[PDB]
Amino acid sequence: MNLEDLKLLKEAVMFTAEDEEYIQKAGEVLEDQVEEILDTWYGFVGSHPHLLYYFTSPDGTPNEKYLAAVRKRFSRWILDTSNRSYDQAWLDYQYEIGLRHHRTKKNQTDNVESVPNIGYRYLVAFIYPITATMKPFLARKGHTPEEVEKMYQAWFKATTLQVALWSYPYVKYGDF
Amino acid sequence: MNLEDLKLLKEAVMFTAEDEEYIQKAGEVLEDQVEEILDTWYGFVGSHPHLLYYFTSPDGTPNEKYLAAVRKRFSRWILDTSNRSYDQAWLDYQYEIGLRHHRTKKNQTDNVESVPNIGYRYLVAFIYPITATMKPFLARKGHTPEEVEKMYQAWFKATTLQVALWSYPYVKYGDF
Ligand code: HEM
Ligand code: HEM
Repeated sequence: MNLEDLKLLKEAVMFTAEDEEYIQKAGEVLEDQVEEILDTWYGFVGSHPHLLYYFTSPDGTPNEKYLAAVRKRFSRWILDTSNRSYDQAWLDYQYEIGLRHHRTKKNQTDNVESVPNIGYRYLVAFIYPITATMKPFLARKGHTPEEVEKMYQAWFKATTLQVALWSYPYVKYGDF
Repeated sequence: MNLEDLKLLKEAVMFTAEDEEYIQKAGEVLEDQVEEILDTWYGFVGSHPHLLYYFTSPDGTPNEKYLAAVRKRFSRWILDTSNRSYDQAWLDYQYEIGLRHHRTKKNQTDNVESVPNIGYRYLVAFIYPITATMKPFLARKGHTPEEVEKMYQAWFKATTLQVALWSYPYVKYGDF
């Protein structure tokens, strides 16, 4: 996609200049608390065997080196999402994040042997737990509940926007 | 999909028996305000030419009979989502709703001529506006702010859960 297509997708998730201010604020509050955000996030993935599965070795046990490498890139993604203006380099990388969940690129970044593809049903599903994970963190620090709501809404839009972008390599050609 | 697989998907959106109580409450609140919801929902769609596009005749003008027919089924959907328990018949219908946004069955239920396919990027994107539309209505029936937030979160889960199920015909065979 280019920036014209992005503008149309942003309109569909109701993402505006107001959300670019509040996603920067969310980022500020989240970057503060990244270590326990990560513990929360991997604790949810880790508590369901059918989810933890996508990180496992052939023998069905978690590949700890894979989990470690991914945790680092997840923590970087929290900051990337929080910036003032999504540009073409950002868009190009969103494609890359989707290719990495999909069989096209999964397991190549870390050079691991793991399951070949993340079922698309779960990438969509994960919009919810991603927003649910951040919510209590956004509510910490020192902000009003009205500011907290706008940060949370901003976060929800950005996550939805991104997953829709990540879905490209999964979708039958011409149906995206 | 069978009910075993729906259970795993419900786990991925954090949908539990607690969400079953509050989705029913959310449905109670929403159905008594349905006509207002529908006008709000179709004002959003109708206000963006690139979204209104999906309801238009080849000559570019909105098919009014198409819009009227879809609006009645969308109305049933608000109620169907608030069921006690999602059963096999419910699951089978979700496949159908997905087929109908997709080129597979689009335009066939109302026997209309319109654009052949809704691009998948927007089905994911609409998770946000769907939840954003419902939110002020859930606060309008004299429930505690705690129950309002619980109804809102359950709506968000059920919406995310359904779109994931509707993705099936759009996803490359074997990657779902
Ligand atoms: C809302 C949905 C999701 C978000 C926001 C998210 C976030 C991310 C991020 C930021 C990365 C690193 C991308 C990079 O290389 O820079 C990643 C990779 C990864 N995620 Fe997700 N993720 C989502 C869905 C899922 C699901 C459903 C699973 C299943 C457990 C999963 C498991 C993985 C795995 C195994 C990788 C490594 C892929 C590889 O080998 O490169 N993710 N995710
Ligand atoms: C969260 C996302 C969405 C939800 C919850 C939703 C809801 C629904 C429902 C309940 C129906 C009727 C299903 C039935 O036949 O019983 C429907 C059909 C339809 N929707 Fe959506 N929708 C979504 C995404 C979209 C998008 C992005 C568009 C683009 C404008 C759209 C436009 C249409 C059209 C044109 C139909 C008629 C399809 C046909 O010819 O049968 N929907 N939708």
